[PDB]
Amino acid sequence: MNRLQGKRALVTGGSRGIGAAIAKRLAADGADVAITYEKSAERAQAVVAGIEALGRRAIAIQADSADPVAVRNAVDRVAEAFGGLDILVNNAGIFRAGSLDDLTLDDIDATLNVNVRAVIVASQAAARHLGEGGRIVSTGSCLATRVPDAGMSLYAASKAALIGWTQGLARDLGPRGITVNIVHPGSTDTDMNPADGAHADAQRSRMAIQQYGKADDVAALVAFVVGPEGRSINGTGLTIDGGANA
Amino acid sequence: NRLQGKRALVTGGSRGIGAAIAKRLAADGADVAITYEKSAERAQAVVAGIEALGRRAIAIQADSADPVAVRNAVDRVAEAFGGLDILVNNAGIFRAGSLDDLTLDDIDATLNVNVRAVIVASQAAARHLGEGGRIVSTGSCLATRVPDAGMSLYAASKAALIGWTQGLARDLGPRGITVNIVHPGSTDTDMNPADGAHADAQRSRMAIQQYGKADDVAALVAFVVGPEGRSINGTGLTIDGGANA
Amino acid sequence: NRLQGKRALVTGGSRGIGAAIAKRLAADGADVAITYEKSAERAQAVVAGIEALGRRAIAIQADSADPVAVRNAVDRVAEAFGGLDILVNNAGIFRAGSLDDLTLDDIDATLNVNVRAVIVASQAAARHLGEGGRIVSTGSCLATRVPDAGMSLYAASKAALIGWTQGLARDLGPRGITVNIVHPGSTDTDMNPADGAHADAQRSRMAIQQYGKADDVAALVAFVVGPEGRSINGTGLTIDGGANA
Amino acid sequence: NRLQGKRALVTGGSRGIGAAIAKRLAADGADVAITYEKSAERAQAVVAGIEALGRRAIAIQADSADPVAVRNAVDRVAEAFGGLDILVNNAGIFRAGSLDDLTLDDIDATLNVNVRAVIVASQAAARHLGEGGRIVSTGSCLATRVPDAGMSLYAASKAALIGWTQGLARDLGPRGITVNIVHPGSTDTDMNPADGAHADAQRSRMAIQQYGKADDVAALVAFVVGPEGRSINGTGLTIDGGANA
Ligand SMILES: NC(=O)c1ccc[n+]([C@@H]2O[C@H](COP(=O)([O-])OP(=O)(O)OC[C@H]3O[C@@H](n4cnc5c(N)ncnc54)[C@H](OP(=O)(O)O)[C@@H]3O)[C@@H](O)[C@H]2O)c1
Ligand SMILES: NC(=O)c1ccc[n+]([C@@H]2O[C@H](COP(=O)([O-])OP(=O)(O)OC[C@H]3O[C@@H](n4cnc5c(N)ncnc54)[C@H](OP(=O)(O)O)[C@@H]3O)[C@@H](O)[C@H]2O)c1
Ligand SMILES: NC(=O)c1ccc[n+]([C@@H]2O[C@H](COP(=O)([O-])OP(=O)(O)OC[C@H]3O[C@@H](n4cnc5c(N)ncnc54)[C@H](OP(=O)(O)O)[C@@H]3O)[C@@H](O)[C@H]2O)c1
Ligand SMILES: NC(=O)c1ccc[n+]([C@@H]2O[C@H](COP(=O)([O-])OP(=O)(O)OC[C@H]3O[C@@H](n4cnc5c(N)ncnc54)[C@H](OP(=O)(O)O)[C@@H]3O)[C@@H](O)[C@H]2O)c1
Repeated sequence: MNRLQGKRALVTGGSRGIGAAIAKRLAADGADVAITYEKSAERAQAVVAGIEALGRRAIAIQADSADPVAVRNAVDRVAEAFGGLDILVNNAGIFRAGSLDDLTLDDIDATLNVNVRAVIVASQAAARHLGEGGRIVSTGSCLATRVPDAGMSLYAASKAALIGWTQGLARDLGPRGITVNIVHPGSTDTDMNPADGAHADAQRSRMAIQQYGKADDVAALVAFVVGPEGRSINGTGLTIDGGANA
Repeated sequence: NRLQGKRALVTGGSRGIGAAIAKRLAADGADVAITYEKSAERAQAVVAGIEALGRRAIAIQADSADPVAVRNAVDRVAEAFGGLDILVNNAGIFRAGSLDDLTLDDIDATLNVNVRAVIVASQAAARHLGEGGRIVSTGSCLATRVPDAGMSLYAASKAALIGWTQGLARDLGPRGITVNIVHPGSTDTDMNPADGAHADAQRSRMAIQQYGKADDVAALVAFVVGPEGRSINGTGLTIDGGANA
Repeated sequence: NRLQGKRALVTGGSRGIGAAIAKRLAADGADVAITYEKSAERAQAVVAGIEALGRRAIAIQADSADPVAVRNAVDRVAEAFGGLDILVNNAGIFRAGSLDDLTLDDIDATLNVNVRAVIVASQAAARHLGEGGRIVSTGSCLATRVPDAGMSLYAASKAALIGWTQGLARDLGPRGITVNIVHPGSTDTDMNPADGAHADAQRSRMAIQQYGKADDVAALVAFVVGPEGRSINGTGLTIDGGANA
Repeated sequence: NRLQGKRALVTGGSRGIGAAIAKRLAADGADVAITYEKSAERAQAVVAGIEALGRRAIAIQADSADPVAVRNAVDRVAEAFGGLDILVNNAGIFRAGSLDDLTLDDIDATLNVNVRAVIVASQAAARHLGEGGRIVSTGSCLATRVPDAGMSLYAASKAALIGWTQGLARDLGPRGITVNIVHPGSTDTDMNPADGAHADAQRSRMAIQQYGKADDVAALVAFVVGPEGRSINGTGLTIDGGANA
């Protein structure tokens, strides 16, 4: 009777922000939910405790997205714990600020490893477990397709990479019945992008309706895509950005 | 109810995707008006089913090709329901034919029904919609990807709605009305039956080769115009089985 | 000559981007016809300059809003030149105004001139074009990205041409005719003067803040229709100073 | 000479599209450096041909997967030529294989060569480029449309360059340097031979079913970086025979 009755999900980067909202919403819709995190162990356990209080199974796994072995092992741990896997949400991500002149190799490698390679590795590992009706969603960005200012180029490249990955992976997994999609948030009130931050006025100015998005609304859209009326949504990008990309 | 008290107009709501949209908005709590061209009995059956849920519903005969009829239909719904919160521009036609055989009548009918009617209804709705109002149009996966011959006029008509949607989101931003487009792929309807002559070729283009359900297209429209869709704006949402991957 | 022996028609060739395209195709070797609506003096000056190069050239008054005039103009050029190799759909209008003030006349004029004329001329030209023929239309960076209010009808009309272009490339593929769209950004013309009141705002959207030259737009069109453009097909080429980045 | 006095670096210039670009920039008047990984004989033959035109040319073994080597290659060219005007990021790999079989070595090699090397070279070149400088990268029609299984890592690596290109155009706007991406479709090279096993399937996706010529891709790159390309910026130019229509 739950929209996600019996479903088994992993949300990377689920301790805070958009990922925590997604984890809570999938649980609210009926799924058992695992999350990964890098450092926020207390906050991750609190997400888990809240999901368990609903009567769901939940686990939090410390797994550095930059480490492909940790990512692959986290996916396998979820499938072992829950008996299988139905939903993967690749959400953990970083935004390294800086000018072109100042860009470091460490920032390039960190961004490509966390924002791109971890998505590829988790997707491949999840595909070993997912069956017909399984769902993969990744968190992109409105910046993947429209870059309004300087200082965003490395991040934009990392999110644009996920568009090609998503469309190709939908072809790879089509015969097995697994959909692959990307949700592109615009400005969304989180620790990465606080609505009271110094740059928030400029970000609101780009929107058609000038209001930061809610993480819970991004989560609602992810939950629709991975839910019982989302089966024909596949290989595509869904932008929730207040009209910034109009 | 997710759409408690909302007042909606779905053009071309007598059959197909539009009937599914009208039924879903009503199931979610909205009062729903539909237009139709000729299917008076089917339209009234849609209306009767919505009334049976306890909602208000009306069906207005209004030829999308006639811009006066379209504008009047929008105003008549606002009069009948007291206001208007949601406009879904869904009525559309697909005139089959080769480039060689393309007629002026087909060009005019397609542009008038699939484009001009959307512009006219959107403008009229903008005189009524308040803060939090929602406009959605039905596009097509063919608006951005055209796989074969014989689709060019139709693809042009749907691509036009992309520019309209993005610009209109800018126009209506200060008033707080979102404007979006939902692009179906192959969806089992009278226009595109899943047992039709072209249906194998259409399925072959998808990642998961099954025609879509009109009810799922309706579910996505209902999400966009609902209480968690306020930040979805100026954008296209494709539900096509992966055809455009 | 890059376009030695080629036979071209550029709609709206009396001034602006169209005149620049006409002059460049002629400079590259082509015989060139142009259409215009009212600017007989400026059209004749374009023709006289092309004739001074030694090419054939004609100017046809042909209202793009009249489908019969458009078809007949295409047929007249093919008859006069003995054939047709290149069609450039460039004539267009930009009706300024708010959504509230948008008139049915504005809607019809924009769809008729900016969309229907392109479809009609393309179909007419396809009766004359052969293997190696080329169709290009003038789009706009606004077709895919609309930054402000007041542009929605125009953006819709240019976005329509993307779907048309991609579908027509499929239609004409077996016959070896490419179909492409060039999307200018802010380009210094009577429609969009670089020293105008709103030109500062348009420059601010660009990466390099300088209006484009009509002659550079013409250079890109000339590349697409020339001897190294055969594999450019079904696509949009944007020349907008980075506005759409 | 359209590129009189210009000083260019083409990564992966020993074979294929890169060799064609290097040769075309030299034919247009530029001094040209190339990088290569292992084809020393081929690289020296490209250099010798350019020198026979009267231009300066150098070949540098520089593994794109090594960011220090990439940065050093850019600095070496700028030192040898006295400056730098044009950077073409062309070196790339396509690791064939299924999702099931994808290795971490494949993932790392593809991201290092196809993405990180472009970022590193672009940043290094920006220390030498001045007003009027040009950066172009070789993308792929697969960056935006993926028709089959087995392409997903590669498609991701080329899609990455679209976001890089648009963002870097913003970064380098105040300095007057344009940044663009040219997306070839099926182009007859060692990576994608026109008589290879998958070549029939690739031709079947096109509107005009013939593999592209590397020299035509080079001609389009040469246009973008030349004297009429100043307003082409932050954009993708696809040369794919209509595959992406
Ligand atoms: N907020 C926006 O406006 C916005 C807009 C567009 C896209 N996005 C994308 O949305 C996603 C979530 O962003 P957010 O705003 O919610 O960010 P956030 O507040 O910074 O939260 C980031 C989340 O990712 C986790 N994470 C980061 N690096 C990780 C690593 N190496 N290993 C494991 N987990 C890691 C964090 O774990 P810890 O708690 O342990 O640090 C946390 O759970 C990201 O992909 C971001 O790029 C955000
Ligand atoms: N089915 C697909 O695979 C597909 C895919 C992409 C996009 N679409 C789009 O989805 C929309 C609905 O398509 P559908 O498949 O549901 O089509 P359908 O089965 O042919 O239903 C068409 C609906 O539009 C109405 N309509 C058509 N022309 C009209 C006019 N001149 N005035 C008033 N109403 C008019 C019809 O009214 P009557 O009942 O009175 O005739 C009917 O309610 C269209 O915009 C279509 O282009 C469909
Ligand atoms: N300028 C820009 O910034 C810009 C940017 C993007 C796209 N565009 C597009 O580029 C194209 C050319 O624009 P432009 O800036 O060169 O404009 P322009 O200076 O206004 O010239 C318009 C041309 O189109 C002709 N024309 C207009 N309506 C016509 C009709 N009904 N019948 C026949 N010819 C007609 C005009 O003929 P008359 O001389 O007889 O009036 C003239 O030759 C248009 O499609 C426009 O939308 C322009
Ligand atoms: N061919 C097509 O159909 C097609 C279509 C779309 C995009 N592309 C792209 O076009 C570009 C050129 O492709 P192509 O078809 O000409 O390929 P190719 O025949 O395989 O030539 C590849 C070139 O890149 C160089 N290269 C590769 N890896 C390198 C590395 N680690 N360090 C330095 N140089 C390296 C090669 O050097 P060595 O000679 O030393 O090996 C060679 O010069 C690539 O980015 C490719 O992805 C090709």
